[PDB]
Amino acid sequence: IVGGKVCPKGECPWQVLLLVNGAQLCGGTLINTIWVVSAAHCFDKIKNWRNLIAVLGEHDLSEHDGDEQSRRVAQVIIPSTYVPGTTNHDIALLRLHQPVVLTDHVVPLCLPERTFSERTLAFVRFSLVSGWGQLLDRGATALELMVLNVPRLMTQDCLQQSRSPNITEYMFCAGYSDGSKDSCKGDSGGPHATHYRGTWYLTGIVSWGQGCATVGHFGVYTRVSQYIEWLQKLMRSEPRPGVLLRAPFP
Amino acid sequence: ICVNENGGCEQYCSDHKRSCRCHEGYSLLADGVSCTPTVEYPCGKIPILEKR
Ligand SMILES: COc1cc([C@@H](Nc2ccc(C(=N)N)cc2)C(=O)N[C@H](C(=O)O)c2ccccc2)ccc1OCc1ccccc1
Ligand SMILES: [Ca+2]
Repeated sequence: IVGGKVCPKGECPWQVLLLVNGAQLCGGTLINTIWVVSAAHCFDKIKNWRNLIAVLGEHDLSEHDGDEQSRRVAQVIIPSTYVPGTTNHDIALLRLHQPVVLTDHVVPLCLPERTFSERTLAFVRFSLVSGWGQLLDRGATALELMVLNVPRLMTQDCLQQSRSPNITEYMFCAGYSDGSKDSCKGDSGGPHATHYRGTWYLTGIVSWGQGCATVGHFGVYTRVSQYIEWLQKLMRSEPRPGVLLRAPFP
Repeated sequence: ICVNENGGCEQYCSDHKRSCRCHEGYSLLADGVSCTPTVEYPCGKIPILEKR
């Protein structure tokens, strides 16, 4: 995250850190006690699918304070329409091996109904994006969780206001074209969270961009509203042997 | 009704007449629009801020 601030400990309680062999991979969003939403592209280069870990209640990567809860990722569900090495349909639904325990430091973000998200949440201008990604393009990643308020743009406005991939109906832009504030690659998979009448909801996933905080560009986010039914159906399904599952979309 | 100002609902809205609904872990108040938590850790609320 570029141009943001430290998320005060406990104020981003749905933030997930994904690790592959102990190394930072991506962020994600807790949406109930066993399910995490992330970006499909986080899994493009997975060597061993059995070594994926999700950490909840994380804040400062340099220390253990006892609020952290680690779980193995038992299933990574990716829509049929996602093609590795490309941008469209950039979403993954992760099943944890055991539920996390909700605490002051570990709380799910609400996955909104599609209509509410499209009719109401889509018009809330500012939303929060967060993660332990780069503090500067080509710079070191953050040790403490960072958070950034970014405004959303209608796609035609985003294109008009921008100086490579197509921005599809499965995406939206948010951020600033002046190069001051953005999420970055190390924030991939993390939440874009939208407040409405006292409650916060999942509206986007950190997906892609031309560098980060690049003048003349905005961050691009997966438009979660397109996936609500797909997610809800999968969350009702029985687990299947093997970690990766490709599931039909729609 | 639901497309205009969320049909007045705090959370979810269905056209039928209009019915507001609340996420799991909340219940709808007698005003027919407001949602109140029914559990200790409802989604989308930040406990340390809810405390103050
Ligand atoms: C998914 O997709 C993608 C992604 C990326 C990134 N991310 C991001 C960025 C930015 C941002 C902002 N700015 N906000 C966010 C996020 C990232 O993630 N990166 C990484 C590497 O490189 O390795 C990856 C990729 C892909 C797959 C896997 C992994 C990068 C890139 C891409 O795509 C491609 C392109 C885009 C744009 C321009 C050009 C190209
Ligand atoms: Ca820690």
